[PDB]
Amino acid sequence: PCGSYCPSVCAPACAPVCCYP
Repeated sequence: PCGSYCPSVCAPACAPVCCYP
């Protein structure tokens, strides 16, 4: 999972499209 940078329901990339809307 991410910790802080992304929603880790999108895991396990923690991805710039799930992170930054």
